[PDB]
Amino acid sequence: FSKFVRKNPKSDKFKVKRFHHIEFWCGDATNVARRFSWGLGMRFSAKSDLSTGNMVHASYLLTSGDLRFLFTAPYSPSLSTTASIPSFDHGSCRSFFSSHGLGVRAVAIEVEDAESAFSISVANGAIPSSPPIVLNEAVTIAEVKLYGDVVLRYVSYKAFLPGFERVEDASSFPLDYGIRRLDHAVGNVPELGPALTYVAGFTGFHQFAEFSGLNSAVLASNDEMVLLPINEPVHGKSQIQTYLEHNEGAGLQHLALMSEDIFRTLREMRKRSSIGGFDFMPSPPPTYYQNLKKRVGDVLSDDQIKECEELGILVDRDDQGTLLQIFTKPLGDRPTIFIEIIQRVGCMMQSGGCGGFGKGNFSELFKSIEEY
Amino acid sequence: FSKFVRKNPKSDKFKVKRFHHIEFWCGDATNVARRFSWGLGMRFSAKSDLSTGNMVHASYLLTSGDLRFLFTAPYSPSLTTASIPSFDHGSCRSFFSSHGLGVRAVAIEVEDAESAFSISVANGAIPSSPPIVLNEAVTIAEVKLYGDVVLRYVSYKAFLPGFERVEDASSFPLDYGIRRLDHAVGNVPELGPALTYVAGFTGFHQFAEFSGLNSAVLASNDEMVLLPINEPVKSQIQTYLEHNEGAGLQHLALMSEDIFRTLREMRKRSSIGGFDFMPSPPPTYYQNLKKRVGDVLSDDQIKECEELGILVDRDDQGTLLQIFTKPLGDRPTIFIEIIQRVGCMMYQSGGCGGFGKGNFSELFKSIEEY
Ligand SMILES: CCN1c2ccc(C(=O)c3cnn(C)c3O)cc2N(CC)S1(=O)=O
Ligand SMILES: CCN1c2ccc(C(=O)c3cnn(C)c3O)cc2N(CC)S1(=O)=O
Ligand SMILES: [Fe+3]
Ligand SMILES: [Fe+3]
Repeated sequence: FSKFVRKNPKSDKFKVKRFHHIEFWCGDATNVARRFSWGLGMRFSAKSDLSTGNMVHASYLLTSGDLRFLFTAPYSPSLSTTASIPSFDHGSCRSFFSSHGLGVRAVAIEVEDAESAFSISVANGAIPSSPPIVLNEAVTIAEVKLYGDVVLRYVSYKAFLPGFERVEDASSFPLDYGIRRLDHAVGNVPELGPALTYVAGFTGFHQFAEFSGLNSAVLASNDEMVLLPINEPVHGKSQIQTYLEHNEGAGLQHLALMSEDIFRTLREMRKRSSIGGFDFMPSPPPTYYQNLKKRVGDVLSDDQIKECEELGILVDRDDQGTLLQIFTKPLGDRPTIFIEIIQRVGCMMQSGGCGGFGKGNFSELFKSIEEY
Repeated sequence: FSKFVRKNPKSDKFKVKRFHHIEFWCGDATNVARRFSWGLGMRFSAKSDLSTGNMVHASYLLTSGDLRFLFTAPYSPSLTTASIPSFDHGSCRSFFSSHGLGVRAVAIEVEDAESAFSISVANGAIPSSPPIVLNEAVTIAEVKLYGDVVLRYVSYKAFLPGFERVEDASSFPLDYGIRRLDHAVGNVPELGPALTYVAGFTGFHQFAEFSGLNSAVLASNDEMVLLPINEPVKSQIQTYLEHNEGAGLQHLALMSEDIFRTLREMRKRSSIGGFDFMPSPPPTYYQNLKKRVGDVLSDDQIKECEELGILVDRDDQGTLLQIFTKPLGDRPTIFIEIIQRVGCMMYQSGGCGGFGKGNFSELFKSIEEY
């Protein structure tokens, strides 16, 4: 008697595969990469610093399944090229970090051909940031402006990056809390309209249909595995407006990290919150989890709803699947970028965006807190 | 029969008590403090950020015993409410862009910071921040030490105003045995003008000395505040100056009540967010220990040094156990020394056992064989 109809034109102007990596720009990459590695359970797998010959910048790669986190900091220009990332600029990293703080600089996706994806993007309105550059006849990398100071990096292959030496573990069994891949990367913009027209104008990404102080929209690729949601603030206190003021303009709001077992990951992450890891936002009242069995009782057992209450995980669902989700506190000094830990249940063939993004938890949390 | 004669003029131009804190300037203080907290075992105990009203800078205080590490990072100027009145946005950005993560202030406890500041400037010291009384309770002033590092004078009348305490709220709060700062060392291009300048406005006397650098130690009257300086003679000091872009603090020696407990805990966390250590001496170094420190350390404590890579040195009066970490940040500049002094129990004489100058030959000797 109820039905939600999804439509997918599959209008991608170029062939995109998966998310490749996320590049944070830092002031000191070593302390941030080691903070994230311990708090998130990501292995130190590659690097491109002075120990490898790179006298321009220091970059460290953390991996966990298919998720790649790159942490890049600039060296002093008096060390002069030996840079392994050709898009890197000292005056651009300093300006980015001095104005936005710790945050995401590049959102990298894998494509069939970064050189073609760059020409089609620029030809369809995108502002170019870094032209296509072929590294060692193996990898091609191009960058276009996404929003604010974030660039959409195109990555393509011929068969991590050239100039990176792989880092091998000294621990008996390396770090791993269950995070396997990036699900979606969300940015905040002043006006949602021009952002959607711009991004979808050069990517061909269609809008993913949805089942507080913001207006949200999700741009998705043909297979809906690369998800780029965007939020604008609703005025008349909004976190999006608080984001833009402390970030000095638009920027990436949060990254959702998919876990093969969100209880395993939250058990590890919450263990380390006060000993170097990441803190989490306040948990819903106990009335929230008592209301779970009546709306997700056919998906989660009685012992699994108990497990969400102990860890602070929110549950949401739509017409196709179910979503387990929780949010960390801001990763750095500024109340800007944070991290979401999710696990999607259902839509097995696993469809992209299964269970939605948790928009129903706005009222579900508001309704549950109203038991006071 | 040998004897080492030490002289102490006690020429302090003002009353100096003890080391108060060390302040790191960062780009993101949150990730630097949390990384140091896990690898060193220091407790998050105070803060001054926007959650407390400070819209100028974010400052976090890690403590372990009497050791105080402050981590400060600047906010966006588009946001005074600053708790550190000497803080400057245009100075912190320039500092971190030229030296990277490093020590900005070496703070010492004094009887009167305003008197210590006036006597310093009148004796050649370059002023950095004038005496400023905070909430009619604390006075802080800053003079140039070397490079962009400043010597900070702190005095009381009975951490700092504007700082709210944060309760650990853990059953095993972080503690690896570190208790206080022993000494803080800086590298300079020319040691001569540095000693003349620093000792010229402090009255600190040279601490008598029982590879690639020339060093001297400036100590206070009680020799509990030790400020050594290094110049280059291939030299790590020269490589430091190139990457640090001038003079600056080289390392901080953290005094531990049990260096074995601390080294276990720190080596446990090297690959999971903590700190890495410099290569350990060959096994011939530790086979030669019993004929060097056999009357101080037991055989099983020498075993404990070999398992942890700890270096042991000795002088006329005391014995010193020490070890060194790798650089704390991107640049091969500032590192950390972990020490434990044995002997000179009087309630312990500062600089007991020296600073490990004898380990340069002892380490080179141990590599000769094997
Ligand atoms: C429970 C209420 N909250 C909620 C719900 C969903 C999403 C979300 O992930 C989302 C919403 N739209 N799109 C596209 C998305 O990815 C974020 C957040 N919060 C912010 C941390 S929250 O805790 O306030
Ligand atoms: C080869 C033994 N090494 C050693 C010995 C003593 C000190 C030291 O703490 C010291 C010496 N003089 N002053 C004033 C200090 O504070 C540092 C270091 N190394 C660190 C690069 S080391 O491994 O080369
Ligand atoms: Fe999300
Ligand atoms: Fe030392």
